[PDB]
Amino acid sequence: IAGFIEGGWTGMVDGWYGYHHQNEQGSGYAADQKSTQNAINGITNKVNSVIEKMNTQFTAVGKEFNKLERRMENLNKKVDDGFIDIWTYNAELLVLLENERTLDFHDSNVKNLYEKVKSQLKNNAKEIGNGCFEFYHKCNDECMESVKNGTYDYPKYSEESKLNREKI
Amino acid sequence: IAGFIEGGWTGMVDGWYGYHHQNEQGSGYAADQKSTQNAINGITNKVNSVIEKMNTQFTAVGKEFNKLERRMENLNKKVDDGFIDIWTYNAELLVLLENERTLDFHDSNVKNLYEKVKSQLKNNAKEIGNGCFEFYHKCNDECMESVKNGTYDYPKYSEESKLNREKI
Amino acid sequence: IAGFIEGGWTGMVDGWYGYHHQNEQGSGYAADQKSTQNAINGITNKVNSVIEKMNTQFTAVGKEFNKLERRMENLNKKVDDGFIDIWTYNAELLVLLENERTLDFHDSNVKNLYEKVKSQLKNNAKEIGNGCFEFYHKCNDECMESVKNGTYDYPKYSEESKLNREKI
Amino acid sequence: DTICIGYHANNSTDTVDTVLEKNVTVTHSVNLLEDSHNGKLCRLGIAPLQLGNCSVAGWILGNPECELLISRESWSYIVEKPNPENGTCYPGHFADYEELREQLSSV
Amino acid sequence: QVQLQESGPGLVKPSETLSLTCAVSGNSISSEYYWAWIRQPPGMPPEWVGTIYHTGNTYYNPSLKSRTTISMDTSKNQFSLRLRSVTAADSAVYYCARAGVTIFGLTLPNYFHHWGQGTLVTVSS
Amino acid sequence: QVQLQESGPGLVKPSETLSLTCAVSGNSISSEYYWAWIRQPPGMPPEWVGTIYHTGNTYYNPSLKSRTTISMDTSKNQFSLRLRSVTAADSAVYYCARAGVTIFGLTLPNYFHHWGQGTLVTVSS
Amino acid sequence: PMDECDAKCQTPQGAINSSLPFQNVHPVTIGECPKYVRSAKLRMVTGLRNIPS
Amino acid sequence: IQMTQSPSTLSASVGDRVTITCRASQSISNWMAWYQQKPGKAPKLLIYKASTLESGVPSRFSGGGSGPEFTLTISSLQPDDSATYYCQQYNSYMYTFGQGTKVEI
Amino acid sequence: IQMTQSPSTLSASVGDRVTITCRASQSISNWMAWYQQKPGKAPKLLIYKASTLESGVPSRFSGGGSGPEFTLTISSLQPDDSATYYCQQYNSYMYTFGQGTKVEI
Amino acid sequence: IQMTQSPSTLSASVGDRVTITCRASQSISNWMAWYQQKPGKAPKLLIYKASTLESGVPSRFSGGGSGPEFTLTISSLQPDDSATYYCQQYNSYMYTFGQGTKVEI
Ligand SMILES: *[C@@H]1O[C@H](CO)[C@@H](O)[C@H](O)[C@H]1NC(C)=O
Ligand SMILES: *[C@@H]1O[C@H](CO)[C@@H](O)[C@H](O)[C@H]1NC(C)=O
Ligand SMILES: *[C@@H]1O[C@H](CO)[C@@H](O)[C@H](O)[C@H]1NC(C)=O
Repeated sequence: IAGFIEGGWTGMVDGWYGYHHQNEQGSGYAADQKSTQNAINGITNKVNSVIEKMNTQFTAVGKEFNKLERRMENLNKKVDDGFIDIWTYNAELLVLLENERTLDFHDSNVKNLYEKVKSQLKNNAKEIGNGCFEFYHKCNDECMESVKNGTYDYPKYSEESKLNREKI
Repeated sequence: IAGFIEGGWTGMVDGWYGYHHQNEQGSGYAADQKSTQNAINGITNKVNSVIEKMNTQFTAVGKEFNKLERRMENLNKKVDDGFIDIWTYNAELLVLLENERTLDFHDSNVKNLYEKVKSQLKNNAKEIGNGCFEFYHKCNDECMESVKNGTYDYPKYSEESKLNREKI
Repeated sequence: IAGFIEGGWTGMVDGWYGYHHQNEQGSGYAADQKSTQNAINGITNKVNSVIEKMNTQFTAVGKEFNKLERRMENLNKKVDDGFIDIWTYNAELLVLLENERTLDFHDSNVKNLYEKVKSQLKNNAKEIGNGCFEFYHKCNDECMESVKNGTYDYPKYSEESKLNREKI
Repeated sequence: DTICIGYHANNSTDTVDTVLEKNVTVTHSVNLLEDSHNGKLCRLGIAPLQLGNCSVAGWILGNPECELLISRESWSYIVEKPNPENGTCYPGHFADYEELREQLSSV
Repeated sequence: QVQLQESGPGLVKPSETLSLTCAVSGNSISSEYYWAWIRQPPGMPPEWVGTIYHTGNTYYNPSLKSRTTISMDTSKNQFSLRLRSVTAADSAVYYCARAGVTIFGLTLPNYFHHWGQGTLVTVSS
Repeated sequence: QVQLQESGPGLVKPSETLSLTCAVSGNSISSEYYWAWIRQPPGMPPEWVGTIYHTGNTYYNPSLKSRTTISMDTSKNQFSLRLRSVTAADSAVYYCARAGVTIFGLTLPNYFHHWGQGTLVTVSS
Repeated sequence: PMDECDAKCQTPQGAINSSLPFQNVHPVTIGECPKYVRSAKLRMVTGLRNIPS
Repeated sequence: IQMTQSPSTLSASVGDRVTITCRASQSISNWMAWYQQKPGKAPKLLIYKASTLESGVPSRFSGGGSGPEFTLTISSLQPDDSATYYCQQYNSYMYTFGQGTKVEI
Repeated sequence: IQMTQSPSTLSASVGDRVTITCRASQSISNWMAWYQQKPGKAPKLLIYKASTLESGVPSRFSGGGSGPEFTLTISSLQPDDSATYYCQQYNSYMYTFGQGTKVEI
Repeated sequence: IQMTQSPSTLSASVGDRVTITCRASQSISNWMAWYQQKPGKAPKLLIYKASTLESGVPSRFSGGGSGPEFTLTISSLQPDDSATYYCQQYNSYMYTFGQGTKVEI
């Protein structure tokens, strides 16, 4: 993505998509393992489908004609040049379109992770805008691990976050 | 979809996308008719464009050569094998990409229906997470039919839902 | 788009996407310049990639055969018809798919602009549904220019909009 | 306390071309085009026929100065010098020579 | 195929209004493009004064916005500039130009593609 | 092309700290991969103890996190384990391994691809 | 020079590892070879956008 | 996270097609790893990502499965296969090993 | 919005490959325009959209760059190139011109 | 939902190209159905989905239109076409029939 999350991370080396928590116990660059392995499986399937679908038989594309058979030579040249033109155009267009699709795929993965986190933190956190969420309660390492895991219990912190939200 | 709505429905046989209301009068698996016929029209157009764009002339792809014309035979074999390779690669890649596009199309239809329902129920209902909305008022069959229709009047139930929302 | 923003604008001649503000000082059809130039660059790249990737060599696709070389004539006819079939099918399918992609691209641009405006106006404005936002404060020409520019300061109008929000 | 959503960035400077943009910096990229060779005539299932200084016309006719390489059994293809100096020692025309070269290219 | 011609008084007394008129031939100024006034002081860079759209929409330079007014004649091809409260700093060459380029059916006001001739306005007595 | 060698005392008295050191050759341990300690009690399955990243990030086994500490030497290729409060249950074979596999330019810590040799630590007096 | 190496395709300058679908080494090949194209590079992106701070 | 590997013990003659099954408590990964530890030596990874073969590993070893269940299969057994086989999974920041499966001729 | 053009003054012989650099305060456009004004005459647009050549303009003029920095390049200079060159940008509803660059043989 | 079918009565000689127009109050479907009821008998569906021909129906019947307006066209009329033609639409959970049109030779 390059929209509401305008900066990539260099200190997160585990996975493609992940988290970053600031806490009274310390900061860190965690990774979201499920999304990055799903993306890796998808990209592996994409590359293998692009490469392995090309099954070719044994052929020799070179022919020799004498000086009284130039219609044959030009027909063979037309066949070869037409095949080269078709393959070149198709390969270039395919690569361009698939690069666009792959970048959109990564965009969708990042956005889906963002909405997945946002759904759990209904109003116990506030969006800041860069891609970040500031809690109204004290999210310790257990709470942060729950948020990254997907089992964040809203009712446990609901009133503690509500009083902070209404304070300001 | 397989994200925030993780389960399909077997008891809804009318359309591809639809609703399910729990009420004091009874439950049921309604269908959203406009979206499912729009999807059916789209898929019909897609399949007909894939199939009917192939216009072929009368041809015989078999030739016979004697034992002194093997350059001709190998040129014809090269033509046939190149055409088969091009068509096989293009057909397989096209089928894969269009299957991805169709699944994304159905995903977009479901999500668009979800946001369409969410916009009408501004804060008269609360999202539960599975794909569902719990009202703060009593939505009878008339109200449910209005919600499925698209003419849900927010101000009519606004204060009745507001007092319930602020109660808890 | 044709969903929650169901009507196009004829009075905005500057760009493809833009704004329309109603104010005590006057109405107008402004344009979002960054989005429309990004879209123009994208469409220019798309058209130039579709057109300019076709590099063709000097060829003459016409041959002449006598009445004792009809196998050669039918082989040449098969080559020509196969090339025409491949190019016709590929061109028609490509045009259809890229038209779908371009319309989705414009839809995504409009939706991204909508969410970009919505993020700045957290709760200082309320969504109306047609695609519009009604402020809880007095947004003069300076404020409107800030909203369109991207530097809308929420805390400046936060309490003035909050009292209006809680009034109704 | 905050938790932020982000994505991976590294120190690579690989560039790729999409359909809406050119020269995009990417984290990784795979080459679908093979642009290199090992410079050696490998085996295509079997070993190719190696004629050296001779041509097909001189080999099949039994050139007197080509008697060394007449022991090879079945092969996969023929390797010939770009301009074989030792072909038909006696000048003449080889009828259907390009057809014979196609017949004998793999036995 | 577009020809623009300016006309106005070359001498203007201080603290009095300043009227210029540009007439266009080969084009309709209430139909398609945008029409702008650009001034240039002696030995300085050009300065955009204002622009009027074919829809009657006017956008002025913020520094000159208070005392400028660009009007159109929907009878014959003419657009006029009325710069009020003129001081010695207004003595400059004035140009009328056509802004707008059409790409993908969209006309963008980015640049001035055709210019007038330039009338020199001197503020003296 | 990566060689790991462990070194430490084979006999450790109870209730005293326990220091081991793994030295690496053919690779730089402050640059690329992750480096872990794995222990195996006699007649039991292997147990992961901890891991240190090439960026200096340490992740420990939750059961042994309180008494464990993994350090790195950014001068020569060495990483050390300091397991405190050692009882008789700590008598086991200890291994140093390299975790990390590179696919699509991304290094994942999933598995241990190269192992050390294994030093047996006996807790007896 | 002829070597005892094994290959699937063969270009008059040297064999090709036929693991990729396309090649631009030479038009005239022999054996099951990738498809010749007139492109200088065909990079397919597998990672995401590189935007370091 | 709990990892269960079956059968605990196994005896099979040379040439038998053997299969070991590993089950994971949580299916957040489609991936599992297989190690072969001979007595007195360190483990040696054979399969990773639940299907990929490590370099230098004989081809008869193979892996399959997904979700909650994965399988390691040896087609043509050899006399040097007598060892303990372990299934391992890295889930979030924890590596969990499964109990071994002894193999005897 | 502030626009800086360098060098302010410049002399070069015929055939020199000359280059003028323009920098914009805000990079909300990838586009810039180049005008060539000769003394006593109105400006004449040469480059627009930061790369596009105006009709009737000699091919030796070229434009490049993006973001914050753009460049105008003349390959084979001519004796009629003595003029003042301006860089201009339209951002929101404002046209900003950069200070000129005089060119002399 | 209100459905209006026009014209109510029709007389036409054999071979005439006749056209019947049906209009729906709400355009939530692009689909309409056509029935041909002969006296004393049950209706027989001819067109569904506003364009599709039912099996066993002669090809001369055709349907077209969308949104609010749909048309049924008979190209080569036959003496057995004397019947009442109905346009029907299913919108949400309701089937609405339009008033018939009588066709006479
Ligand atoms: C983490 O998620 C897993 C997968 O569903 C779940 O079984 C487990 O209870 C969660 N544990 C913690 C500590 O969050
Ligand atoms: C249902 O929607 C239709 C279509 O716009 C509208 O005309 C009608 O009034 C609505 N009726 C009910 C009962 O909701
Ligand atoms: C408009 O946005 C630009 C671009 O970032 C910024 O530099 C500037 O301060 C903003 N100005 C106004 C008046 O909104």
